Amino acid sequence: AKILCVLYPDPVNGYPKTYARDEIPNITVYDNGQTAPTPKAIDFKPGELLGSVSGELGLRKYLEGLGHEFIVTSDKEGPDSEFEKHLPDAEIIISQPFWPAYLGPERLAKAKKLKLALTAGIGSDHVDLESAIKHGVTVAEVTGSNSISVSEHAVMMILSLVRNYIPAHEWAEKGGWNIADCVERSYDVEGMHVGTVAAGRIGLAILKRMKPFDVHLHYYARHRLSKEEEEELGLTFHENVEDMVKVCDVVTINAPLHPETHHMFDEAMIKKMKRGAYIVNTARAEICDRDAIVRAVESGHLAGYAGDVWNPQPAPADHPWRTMPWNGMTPHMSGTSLSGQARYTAGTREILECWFEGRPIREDYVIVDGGKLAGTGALSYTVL
Amino acid sequence: AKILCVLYPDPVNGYPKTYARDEIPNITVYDNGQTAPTPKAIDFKPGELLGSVSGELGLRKYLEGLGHEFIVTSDKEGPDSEFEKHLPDAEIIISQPFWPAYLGPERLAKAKKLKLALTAGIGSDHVDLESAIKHGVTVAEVTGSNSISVSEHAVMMILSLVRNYIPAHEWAEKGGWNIADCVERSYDVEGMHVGTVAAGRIGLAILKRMKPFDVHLHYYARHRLSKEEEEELGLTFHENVEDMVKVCDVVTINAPLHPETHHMFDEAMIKKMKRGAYIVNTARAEICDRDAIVRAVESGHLAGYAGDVWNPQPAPADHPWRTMPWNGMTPHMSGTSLSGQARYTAGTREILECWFEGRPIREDYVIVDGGKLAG
Ligand SMILES: NC(=O)c1ccc[n+]([C@@H]2O[C@H](COP(=O)([O-])OP(=O)(O)OC[C@H]3O[C@@H](n4cnc5c(N)ncnc54)[C@H](O)[C@@H]3O)[C@@H](O)[C@H]2O)c1
Ligand code: NA
Repeated sequence: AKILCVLYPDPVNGYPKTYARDEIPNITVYDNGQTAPTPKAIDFKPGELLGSVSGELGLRKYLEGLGHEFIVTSDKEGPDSEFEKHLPDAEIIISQPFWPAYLGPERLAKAKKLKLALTAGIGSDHVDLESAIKHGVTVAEVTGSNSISVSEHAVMMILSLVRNYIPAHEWAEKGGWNIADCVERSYDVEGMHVGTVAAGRIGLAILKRMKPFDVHLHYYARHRLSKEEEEELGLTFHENVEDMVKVCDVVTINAPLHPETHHMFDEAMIKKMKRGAYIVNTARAEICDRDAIVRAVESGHLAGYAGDVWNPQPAPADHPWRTMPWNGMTPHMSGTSLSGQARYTAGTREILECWFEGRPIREDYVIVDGGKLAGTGALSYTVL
Repeated sequence: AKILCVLYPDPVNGYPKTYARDEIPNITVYDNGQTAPTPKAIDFKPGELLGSVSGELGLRKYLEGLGHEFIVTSDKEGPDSEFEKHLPDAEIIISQPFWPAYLGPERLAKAKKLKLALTAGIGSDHVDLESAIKHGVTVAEVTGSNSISVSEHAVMMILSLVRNYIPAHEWAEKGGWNIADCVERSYDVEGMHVGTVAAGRIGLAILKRMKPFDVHLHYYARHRLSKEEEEELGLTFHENVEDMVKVCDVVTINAPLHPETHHMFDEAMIKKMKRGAYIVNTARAEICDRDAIVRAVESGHLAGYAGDVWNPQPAPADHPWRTMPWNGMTPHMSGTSLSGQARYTAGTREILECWFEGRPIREDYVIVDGGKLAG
């Protein structure tokens, strides 16, 4: 069978021969009791660069050993791309959110042999789930694999926005000093009201990490956490997201992208926020209206926006989030820290072994199966 | 009476007419039970820029209303400065550690009317305390006021170094994507070993903020925290600093500068650190050897350095920490966030009220009481 795998390019000076450190931590379980991935074997050392073209998600020995054809490419745009060459007869397509091989209706119609679309990472919205359902394609992702990774990046971005880190760093790098320029919009986060959209793995991890900063914690969700978790973290629950955003100094977005969340943060929603509110969005770009965010930043309604997620991906060079005032953007990196990579790459392998051996994929990993949302997909996504 | 106040220059395009936000949080107490400042009244809105020349620590209405003269300047260097010209008949001298007006033995001998030397913030090393006592001078500062501010700056920098934030932000801003470039040295802090040099107000606050990142926490100090504090945070104590640095992925420095911390992080000590270790230093630059740090980030033995403290300070435009690979530096700023300024500026007013009304300055604020010791 053919496995078609789309990965991001190698570093500009080539695939690395050495790394900055010799080992990374061994993470075997997550906060909710879920085990980290359990492949029967791996063909990489945790800490290696796996998600680039030469890293191959450590899969080639395994797949070629079973006698399958394994195509690895970064070339994913348009009808002349290496991706579209192989789409018609791939049984399995793999890509990562950071460099996503989009599977819209037309591409899914063309993928005559496709049975499994695997997200190497978390968040399968680059696949049209309605069409995958129509064509009987199984959609799976490595649930939980990099949620902590993102939570760290999100807290980092909250503190950087609020404290005015990036402008101050630019003053230092350029040879300046300029204390008053550094601090004329530098604040402490202590005592601010901080709220999350969703309290799933990432949202909860962020709440826990923010707690000792002595902020006031809020969340919006469709269903509440246990009262014990609310009481331990001191959470205020809001039934309506509108009510939460009205009172928060900082809003962090941590929901999946599906019809309920698409453009949730549109012009009208942003207008309900406090003058000088911050948004951090490490979830998906299109939870926000792109140009509404720009207008609110430029007007000073929002004091700053930071996140690692964009639309489309890769983002064009002229994407307006790159240069909007006070932005703390990165490219889509948080879930593909080398640490995060180790876990989603192990889980990719775990899922494939299940698939080829005819064993059930973990329910946690399933988004679509047997012509419906299933497992995590039924809990956390919707279709119209 | 004359109050002489030295503050840092205004922002390059002028004192701000508007701010990013309308109000800031009202912080009333610190972790150790100390209350935040309690002036009877203030003539500023918390959130204003108070520490620059045009900000004036919001004191002018109050002081002029009492019939006093209030002189604000940023010009403080050497014998022909505005500071030195007013020094002889100032009763009260006010400056911040972010832009300190030095009061060494010569100056304190010239300051013939001086009764109160007030630090707006924390850090009065630029005041000679022995000379202040000889001249009957009270030295005071706003204890506790920006400890939390520094702790947030430090944790921010830890995360930024480990995750490789700043280089990735440069790729975003310049039109790139370059995920492999961004992440070929991007790690999670989860499960790493993080250690502090000292665990006073700032170090303890950092340890508490790092704890839910599920890092293994370590510290070195001259004296230990209580057993309950070590057990609450899951701390490993190291009686010698070398034993701590050998096992830490990240070292944050939160100690004073003295002969046994001076160039503590030199060539030999850095070589004992794990390959790819990170250092954050919001304490004093000279705890680290300047060129040793540069050589270690250039060789790859340290994977990053970040702080807002420099030697000399202000840093010269060509200081090598500015442009060394993988640095997370800022100018000196952590304790002069607008939030920190609100507290130490309220504390300045509180102290000045006590002074002019003949009430005691809070014990927590007094460094030396030359008045009392002169009797
Ligand atoms: N590198 C990255 O930036 C990165 C990495 C991983 C995940 N993500 C994004 O973050 C999302 C969340 O990841 P997670 O690991 O926390 O997933 P999770 O499934 O554990 O949590 C998602 C939560 O969102 C909730 N949710 C769904 N629809 C909602 C709605 N309309 N309003 C409010 N809450 C809603 C779900 O009920 C669930 O509690 C992913 O779907 C993905 O899009 C980004
Ligand atoms: Na819309």
